[PDB]
Amino acid sequence: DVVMTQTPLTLSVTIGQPASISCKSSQSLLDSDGKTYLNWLLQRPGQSPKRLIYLVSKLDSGVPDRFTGSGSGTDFTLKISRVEAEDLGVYYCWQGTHFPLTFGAGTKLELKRADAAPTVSIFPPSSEQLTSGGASVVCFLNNFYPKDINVKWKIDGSERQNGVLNSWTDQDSKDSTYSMSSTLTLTKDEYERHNSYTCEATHKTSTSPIVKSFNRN
Amino acid sequence: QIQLVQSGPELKKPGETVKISCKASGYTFTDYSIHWVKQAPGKGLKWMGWINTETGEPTYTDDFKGRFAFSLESSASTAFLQINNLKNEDTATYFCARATTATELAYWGQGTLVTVSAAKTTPPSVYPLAPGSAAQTNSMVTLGCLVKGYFPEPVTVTWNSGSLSSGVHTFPAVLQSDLYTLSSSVTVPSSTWPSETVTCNVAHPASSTKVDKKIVPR
Repeated sequence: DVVMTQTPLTLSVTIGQPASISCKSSQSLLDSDGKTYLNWLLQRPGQSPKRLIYLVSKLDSGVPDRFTGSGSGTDFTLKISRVEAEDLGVYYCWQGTHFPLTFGAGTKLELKRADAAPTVSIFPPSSEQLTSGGASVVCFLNNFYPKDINVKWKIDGSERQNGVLNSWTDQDSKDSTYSMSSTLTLTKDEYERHNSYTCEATHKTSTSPIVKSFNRN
Repeated sequence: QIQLVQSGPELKKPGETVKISCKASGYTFTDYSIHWVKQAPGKGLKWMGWINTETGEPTYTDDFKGRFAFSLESSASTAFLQINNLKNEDTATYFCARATTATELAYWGQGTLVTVSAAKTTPPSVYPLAPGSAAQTNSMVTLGCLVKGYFPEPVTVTWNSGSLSSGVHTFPAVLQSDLYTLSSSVTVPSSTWPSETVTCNVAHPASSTKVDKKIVPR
C-alpha cells in the first residue's frame, strides 16, 4: 500500500501564529487521469472527522480560508495562516489515487507554553481498600510540559511492579499542561511482603528523576 | 443539507452480531458510493471498503474480509454495516462517509461506537487519596479519589459537588481487566484543607449509584 508519512507527530503552535504540517507519500499521488487525489481531514476532540482540503489545494465550502493546501507528486503541506483555538485537533492526510485508500497516522496540534516540571504525589493504599484485601499505590504526575514523560515503579529499590495502570490527560484547557496518573495494584498480602514503594518521574525539565517514596507504616 | 446520520452506540458480547445504520439525506442516495472507516479508541483511521449504491456490490479491504457485511436499503437511503462473530478488537467507532467525484470521503457520519465486552454492570469502589496528618506541607496540597473496577462507562467525578474544579484532573478511564478504573486529583491551598471539607462525588448512572468520599488525612 501507499505509505502516508505525516510529520511531525505533534506540532506545538501558538494562537495567532502560522503553522505548517507535512504529508509525504511513498509514491506519486498524480493519477493517470491528471488529478492528484490528496486529501486533508481535521478531527477535533470528541468529534467525527471533517473534510478540509481535497485535490491537494481545494477548500471545502465553509472551511476557513486560513487553511491552504499545497504540494505535488509525493510532497504535500497543509498551512494555517493564523492558528485559532478551533484548529486544535488531529490532522489526517489521506490518498485516493491508489487503491487501497490509505491514511497518514495523524499529526496532533497542541499549544506551546513554558516548560514545567511535574508535581509528583504518591499515596499508599487506603485503609478501606486494605480491608477488602487490595492495595493500590497511586502516583500523580501533575501539570507538566511538554507532554512526554516516563514513570517507573520500584519496590525495595528494585525496578519492578505488578499491575500498573497508566492514564494521561489531554492538554489542560486552563494552563496548557499535561498530567499523568499511575497506579500500582497488588494484593494486600503481596503489599505486606515489601517495605519501600517508589514512583520515579523522568521529564525533560531535569536530568534527575523526581523520586517520591514511602515506607509501609 | 447533505447529511449522513448514524445509529446510536451498541454494547455486545464476544461472538454476537451487530448491525449499524447510516441514513443519508439531501441528495440522490444511489448516485454516490458509501465508504466505511474504523477508528479504534485512541487510534487513527483505517478504511474498510465501500459499497456501490447502484449495484449493491460491496468491496472490503483484506483486513475486513470474512466477518463484515455492507448492505443497503436504497428505498430508505440507508447503508448498513454488520459485524459477525464479534471480537474484543472490534471495539471502535465506525464511520460511514459518502463520495463525491473529487474525493471518496467527502461527507462523514457522526460515527457509531461499538463496544464488545463480556463485562456485567458493576459499580465502582471509591477510595480516598490523602496525605498523612503530619506530612510536610507547602502552599498547595494534592488530594484524590481512586475509582476502581466499574462497568460500563461513564462515571462522573465531581469535587465538593462541583465547587472545586479549577484544580481538578480527572484521568480518562482505562481497562484494568474487563472493568474500568480511573482516578481524579484535586489541588487546593493548604490553608483550605483540612480547614474546610473536601469530598469527591462519584456518579455511576448505569448502576444507579453515587458515592461520596470525604478526604481526611490518611
